[PDB]
Amino acid sequence: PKMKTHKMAKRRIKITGTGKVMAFKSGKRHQNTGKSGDEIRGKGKGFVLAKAEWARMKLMLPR
Amino acid sequence: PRAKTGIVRRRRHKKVLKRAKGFWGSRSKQYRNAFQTLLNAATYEYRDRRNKKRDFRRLWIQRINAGARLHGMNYSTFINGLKRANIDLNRKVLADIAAREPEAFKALVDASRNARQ
Amino acid sequence: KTGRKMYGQKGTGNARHGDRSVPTFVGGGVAFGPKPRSYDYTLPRQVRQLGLAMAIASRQEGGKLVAVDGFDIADAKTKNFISWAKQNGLDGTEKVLLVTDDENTRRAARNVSWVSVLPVAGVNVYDILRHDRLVIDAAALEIV
Amino acid sequence: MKLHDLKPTPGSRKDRKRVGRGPGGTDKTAGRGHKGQKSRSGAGKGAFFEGGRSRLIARLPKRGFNNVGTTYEVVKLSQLQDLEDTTFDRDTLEAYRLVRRKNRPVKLLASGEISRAVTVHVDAASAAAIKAVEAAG
RNA sequence: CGAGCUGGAGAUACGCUUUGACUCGGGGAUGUCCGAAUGGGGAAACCCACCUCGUAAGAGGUAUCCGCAAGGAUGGGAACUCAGGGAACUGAAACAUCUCAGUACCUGAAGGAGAAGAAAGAGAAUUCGAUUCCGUUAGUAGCGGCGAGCGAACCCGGAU
RNA sequence: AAGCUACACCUCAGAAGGUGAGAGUCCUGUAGGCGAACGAGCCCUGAGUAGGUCGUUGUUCGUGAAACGAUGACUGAAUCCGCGCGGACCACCGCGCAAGGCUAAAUACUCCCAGUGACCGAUAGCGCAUAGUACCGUGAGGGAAAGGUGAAAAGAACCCCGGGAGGGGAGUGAAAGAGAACCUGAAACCGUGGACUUACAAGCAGUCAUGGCACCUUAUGCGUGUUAUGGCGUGCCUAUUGAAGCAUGAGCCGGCGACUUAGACCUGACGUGCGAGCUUAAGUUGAAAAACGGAGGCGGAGC
RNA sequence: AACCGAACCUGGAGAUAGCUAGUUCUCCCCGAAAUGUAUUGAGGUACAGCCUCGGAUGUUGACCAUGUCCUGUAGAGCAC
RNA sequence: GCGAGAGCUAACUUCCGUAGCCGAGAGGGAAACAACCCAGACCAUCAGCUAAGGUCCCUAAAUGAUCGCUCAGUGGUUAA
RNA sequence: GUAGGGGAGCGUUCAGUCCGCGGAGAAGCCAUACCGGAAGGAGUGGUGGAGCCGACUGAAGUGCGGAUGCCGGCAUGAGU
RNA sequence: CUUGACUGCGAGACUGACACGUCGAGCAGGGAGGAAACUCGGGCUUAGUGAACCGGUGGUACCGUGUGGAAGGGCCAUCG
Ligand SMILES: [Ca+2]
Ligand SMILES: [Ca+2]
Ligand SMILES: [Mg+2]
Ligand SMILES: [Mg+2]
Ligand SMILES: [Mg+2]
Ligand SMILES: [Mg+2]
Ligand SMILES: [Mg+2]
Ligand SMILES: [Mg+2]
Ligand SMILES: [Mg+2]
Ligand SMILES: [Mg+2]
Ligand SMILES: [Mg+2]
Ligand SMILES: [Mg+2]
Ligand SMILES: [Mg+2]
Ligand SMILES: [Mg+2]
Ligand SMILES: [Mg+2]
Ligand SMILES: [Mg+2]
Ligand SMILES: [Mg+2]
Ligand SMILES: [Mg+2]
Ligand SMILES: [Mg+2]
Ligand SMILES: [Mg+2]
Ligand SMILES: [Mg+2]
Ligand SMILES: [Mg+2]
Ligand SMILES: [Mg+2]
Ligand SMILES: [Mg+2]
Ligand SMILES: [Mg+2]
Ligand SMILES: [Mg+2]
Ligand SMILES: [Mg+2]
Ligand SMILES: [Mg+2]
Ligand SMILES: [Mg+2]
Ligand SMILES: [Mg+2]
Ligand SMILES: [Mg+2]
Ligand SMILES: [Mg+2]
Ligand SMILES: [Mg+2]
Ligand SMILES: [Mg+2]
Ligand SMILES: [Mg+2]
Ligand SMILES: [Mg+2]
Ligand SMILES: [Mg+2]
Ligand SMILES: [Mg+2]
Ligand SMILES: [Mg+2]
Ligand SMILES: [Mg+2]
Ligand SMILES: [Mg+2]
Ligand SMILES: [Mg+2]
Ligand SMILES: [Mg+2]
Ligand SMILES: [Mg+2]
Ligand SMILES: [Mg+2]
Ligand SMILES: [Mg+2]
Ligand SMILES: [Mg+2]
Ligand SMILES: [Mg+2]
Ligand SMILES: [Mg+2]
Ligand SMILES: [Mg+2]
Ligand SMILES: [Mg+2]
Ligand SMILES: [Mg+2]
Ligand SMILES: [Mg+2]
Ligand SMILES: [Mg+2]
Ligand SMILES: [Mg+2]
Ligand SMILES: [Mg+2]
Ligand SMILES: [Mg+2]
Ligand SMILES: [Mg+2]
Ligand SMILES: [Mg+2]
Ligand SMILES: [Mg+2]
Ligand SMILES: [Mg+2]
Ligand SMILES: [Mg+2]
Ligand SMILES: [Mg+2]
Ligand SMILES: [Mg+2]
Ligand SMILES: [Mg+2]
Ligand SMILES: [Mg+2]
Ligand SMILES: [Mg+2]
Ligand SMILES: [Mg+2]
Ligand SMILES: [Mg+2]
Ligand SMILES: [Mg+2]
Ligand SMILES: [Mg+2]
Ligand SMILES: [Mg+2]
Ligand SMILES: [Mg+2]
Ligand SMILES: [Mg+2]
Ligand SMILES: [Mg+2]
Ligand SMILES: [Mg+2]
Ligand SMILES: [Mg+2]
Ligand SMILES: [Mg+2]
Ligand SMILES: [Mg+2]
Ligand SMILES: [Mg+2]
Ligand SMILES: [Mg+2]
Ligand SMILES: [Mg+2]
Ligand SMILES: [Mg+2]
Ligand SMILES: [Mg+2]
Ligand SMILES: [Mg+2]
Ligand SMILES: [Mg+2]
Ligand SMILES: [Mg+2]
Ligand SMILES: [Mg+2]
Ligand SMILES: [Mg+2]
Ligand SMILES: [Mg+2]
Ligand SMILES: [Mg+2]
Ligand SMILES: [Mg+2]
Ligand SMILES: [Mg+2]
Ligand SMILES: [Mg+2]
Ligand SMILES: [Mg+2]
Ligand SMILES: [Mg+2]
Ligand SMILES: [Mg+2]
Ligand SMILES: [Mg+2]
Ligand SMILES: [Mg+2]
Ligand SMILES: [Mg+2]
Ligand SMILES: [Mg+2]
Ligand SMILES: [Mg+2]
Ligand SMILES: [Mg+2]
Ligand SMILES: [Mg+2]
Ligand SMILES: [Mg+2]
Repeated sequence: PKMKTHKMAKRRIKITGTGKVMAFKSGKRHQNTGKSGDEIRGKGKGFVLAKAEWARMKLMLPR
Repeated sequence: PRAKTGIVRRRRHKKVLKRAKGFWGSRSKQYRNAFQTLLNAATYEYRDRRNKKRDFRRLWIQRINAGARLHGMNYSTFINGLKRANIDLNRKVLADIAAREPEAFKALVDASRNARQ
Repeated sequence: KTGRKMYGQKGTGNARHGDRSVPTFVGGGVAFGPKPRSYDYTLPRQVRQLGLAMAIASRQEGGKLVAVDGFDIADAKTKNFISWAKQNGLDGTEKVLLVTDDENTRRAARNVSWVSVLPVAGVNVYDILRHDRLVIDAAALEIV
Repeated sequence: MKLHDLKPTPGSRKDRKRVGRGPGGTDKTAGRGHKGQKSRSGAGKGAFFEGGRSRLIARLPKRGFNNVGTTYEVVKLSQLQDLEDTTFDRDTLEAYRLVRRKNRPVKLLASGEISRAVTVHVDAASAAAIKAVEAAG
């Protein structure tokens, strides 16, 4: 058998593309925020780098 | 399929044991001290071979100046004076020349001394 | 089939040990022993049909006798199959594999030490390859 | 052929690792390192402080069309292909889904394919070359 | 079946058997005492009775619950089935929800199997057509200190 | 003699076991055939209910927007223009008739029997080559080791020392170099004999060098055994910054003893088949053999 | 019922064991780490850093010279 | 060893930086001796040259040559 | 050259196929001065008394010095 | 005088094992001060800070399980 860790799916980590692991951008969630308007905006979609092998087998079938 | 150890282990052990000839005591009879003695014996065999080269070096030399001083010069001022006599180069085990023919080692003494003048 | 807890975790002076049923014991329990299992696996179809074709092909260096009917055996008796084969160079210095269709005709020699029978279908990249010659007979499977 | 003389392709079987079994390699400690939690085993892909927990934006469903890019479609030589002929001639594996086409380089000659729906710009390049396309009325 | 047989037993004496032994296949008939034990008691295999049979020696009966009555039940089974109860180590790198797992264990009932079974269903095609089992769907849909982790069904292909 | 050999023979029967060692044709059997008296065996259509509130729970269902079934407590309907469901709920649209019962087969298991085995073969295999015995326990309960004369008992008459035990002869047998402490018979351990050695010696027990004395069946040599004397030389493992360590372990020898298995699971290397396409699962039929089986799975489109 | 801060027996059960010990045939090639961050973390783990194998590329590497910019230690000084 | 803090300008102390060695490094020297000095062991040889370090006897090799010094066994154990 | 990665291989049982061997004697055991780069393999002799080698392929309960490891045998302490 | 204590973006780089963190020319919509060039996406700079989960409040109309809605969920903004 082999589960997906459903902590991967609707969480960041899109699997997509030429096999590389996109993730999101994190801080200032909906926890409180004054702070800058150019950071409140720059929290869209990141993509990680040297951890991908771990992320992939979290969710190798792309759920 | 089972595949027990039989015949294998006795053969190995017997080859170790047979390496033990006049080993003292349980060195010759119990496998474990026989094999362990052989580990240290490995050490000794290799080191000694290299050393035996250097040991006969020493025996060589120790005869050569004994004859040299019998003719009134030491090793130092002799193997110098053959090499300073250049083409004279026989070098390897002059020991035996000094130890059997003295009529010859005397001529080599005269050659070395002539070269140092 | 053995027991419990054996004795003193500490203080007996004997070694540690826990029960009489472990591989370090000369009692019982093989650690990593055989257990019943299956080894059969679906080998890809293309390769086994290619296999029997190559096997029949390997006998076209020197081998493979007639695919057609050639049965002048008196209904079904071995001595007469031995004569039939003996006229074809099947004197039995070479083991030979026969394949056909008539129970009456393979029955002639299920006995002889050289030949062994197999019906149509049920051929074997191993069987035709392990006998020294192939009496292909049964022309029906041979041609399409 | 000689069964004595059968031989598997070189390099197609390599031998197992026999871990233990000598100081000629893989002595004492097995493949393993010495002490540490490396021993009779467990614990998975987890770092046991804080595992990079990023937040979760979520919507549960989906349902996607079966694809027929038309670049193979033009070299096809056979034309006017109703698509229930196509699943039962080649391509379109999916029985559970619906079919769609899309633009891939050219279109060229005439045809008439009855797919479940297709890109609007295929009609920009299928209508040219005198072709119909039936969305399933 | 067609000459042996008299258990293992290997030790003799004694016999039996071609009017068929011995051995094998199939029926009968005997069947002490205890044991569900059941006439009453009991520390199993031993104590003590009663009633008709009645010449005696011996035989037959005498528990309870179902039922008018026949006739039935009680106890015993390696595992398998269903049911009434129902853990904890453990994992969660601590622990409460959670997992382990309705697992182990106990108890009840039954058989060669059992359970289940003939749609106030599945489900989204105005499709299907009792139950069970296998493959696949699919680790998908979902569940979840949204953690550890747990995890369907429909369609479709088979067994019947 | 069953092996070798030379000439034969059967074969629907050359599967196997026994027989003084390896038997197609010596025995039991085998293919095939027959085969018993009694013997076993395919106007209605379910109410203290449906429904509800409280507690709970089952299926993916952890109170979540939480439907539906389920009962523990209290309540409590309607009839065919009627009743239940379709995941709060409503309308429409669909599916179905609850509160009565029975029901073979496909499924599971293995005390028991048969066949088979890239299963064991005496520390293995069941605990047992038989034993739930001996033995341990008040009990519940736990729980051993287990083997071999020879083809055939022909199982050693008789004699000798000895109370015997034990042995030596004679016999039998191919062998007693098999004698009942009965196949082989390793090693640790105990001895007897022989060679070379050792009673001023300091020693991890060796190693290398040279002399001495024996010996001559891979062997007169660059031999083999053993010695005297010189040089050199801190057991093994583990654990460690660092082990001869006065740090762990170990009396010795024999045998047992530890990186495996599983799954249509993931991810790579190598190899084969077919290749823009590759492949089957459950099963069916055939089995001294394997074919069939497209349900389904992977590429092919991404955001 | 000859060891009672919770009896004995059998079962779950091969509990779990970041801890100790042990892990056996051979030659050849290369060859480390005890650092940095995080950690109910400190003798354990995760990611880096250092090893190896295979593929790709192809001197991009290494010292050393010349050119150029950056620096406030040694020394020194008393202008804060 | 060098550069610093902590320490008593202690420690075979502790904690950073920096080079080298041991760790995993055999061989020669330093009497003995992981770290110091020389030097990185593919195998064989009863052949030759050197390094550190040595040349009275243990113990391989100048009782070497030329100028001096110390008469303390200084050499072969600190200072005010 | 330690952990570690890589390469080529030796030996054990079982299975398939081949080549064969065996009472004028098999496996096993025992001695040995031969051979191969190692794991190892052969020669000859002694013992034994019924099975077995070599080659190629396949599958493993496949290689022990340690575990206060297990079972068994036998020693030391001691003629105490 | 007024809000650039702006919405949509982000070429390139510093820094970190990640995950975070820093600086930012220039493009659009719209403003602000200046006569203009031009400068404005907080403060001379370096401290004034918390991932994720679960929830509150305002919009949006993406999902919403037969269909049409609604419950519930998502996206954007914010609070704890
Ligand atoms: Ca005495
Ligand atoms: Ca004493
Ligand atoms: Mg996507
Ligand atoms: Mg030495
Ligand atoms: Mg010289
Ligand atoms: Mg002790
Ligand atoms: Mg056993
Ligand atoms: Mg395998
Ligand atoms: Mg493997
Ligand atoms: Mg290796
Ligand atoms: Mg260890
Ligand atoms: Mg463990
Ligand atoms: Mg896991
Ligand atoms: Mg924490
Ligand atoms: Mg597909
Ligand atoms: Mg008879
Ligand atoms: Mg008898
Ligand atoms: Mg009674
Ligand atoms: Mg009774
Ligand atoms: Mg009665
Ligand atoms: Mg607990
Ligand atoms: Mg836990
Ligand atoms: Mg709990
Ligand atoms: Mg059970
Ligand atoms: Mg029960
Ligand atoms: Mg019962
Ligand atoms: Mg079906
Ligand atoms: Mg026979
Ligand atoms: Mg014959
Ligand atoms: Mg009704
Ligand atoms: Mg109700
Ligand atoms: Mg409720
Ligand atoms: Mg909750
Ligand atoms: Mg409803
Ligand atoms: Mg309900
Ligand atoms: Mg609905
Ligand atoms: Mg065997
Ligand atoms: Mg046994
Ligand atoms: Mg035994
Ligand atoms: Mg037992
Ligand atoms: Mg007792
Ligand atoms: Mg008793
Ligand atoms: Mg016998
Ligand atoms: Mg006697
Ligand atoms: Mg006698
Ligand atoms: Mg005789
Ligand atoms: Mg005798
Ligand atoms: Mg004997
Ligand atoms: Mg006797
Ligand atoms: Mg015998
Ligand atoms: Mg014997
Ligand atoms: Mg003696
Ligand atoms: Mg003697
Ligand atoms: Mg003296
Ligand atoms: Mg003396
Ligand atoms: Mg002494
Ligand atoms: Mg000596
Ligand atoms: Mg220490
Ligand atoms: Mg040391
Ligand atoms: Mg000691
Ligand atoms: Mg010690
Ligand atoms: Mg310790
Ligand atoms: Mg001790
Ligand atoms: Mg698969
Ligand atoms: Mg499955
Ligand atoms: Mg007491
Ligand atoms: Mg007692
Ligand atoms: Mg206790
Ligand atoms: Mg345990
Ligand atoms: Mg458990
Ligand atoms: Mg614990
Ligand atoms: Mg190297
Ligand atoms: Mg930090
Ligand atoms: Mg640490
Ligand atoms: Mg790493
Ligand atoms: Mg490379
Ligand atoms: Mg570069
Ligand atoms: Mg360069
Ligand atoms: Mg200064
Ligand atoms: Mg200080
Ligand atoms: Mg220190
Ligand atoms: Mg270390
Ligand atoms: Mg080093
Ligand atoms: Mg050194
Ligand atoms: Mg040294
Ligand atoms: Mg020295
Ligand atoms: Mg010193
Ligand atoms: Mg030191
Ligand atoms: Mg050293
Ligand atoms: Mg020199
Ligand atoms: Mg010098
Ligand atoms: Mg000297
Ligand atoms: Mg002088
Ligand atoms: Mg022989
Ligand atoms: Mg040999
Ligand atoms: Mg015999
Ligand atoms: Mg093993
Ligand atoms: Mg070891
Ligand atoms: Mg041992
Ligand atoms: Mg013992
Ligand atoms: Mg203006
Ligand atoms: Mg700007
Ligand atoms: Mg809202
Ligand atoms: Mg709806
Ligand atoms: Mg809403």
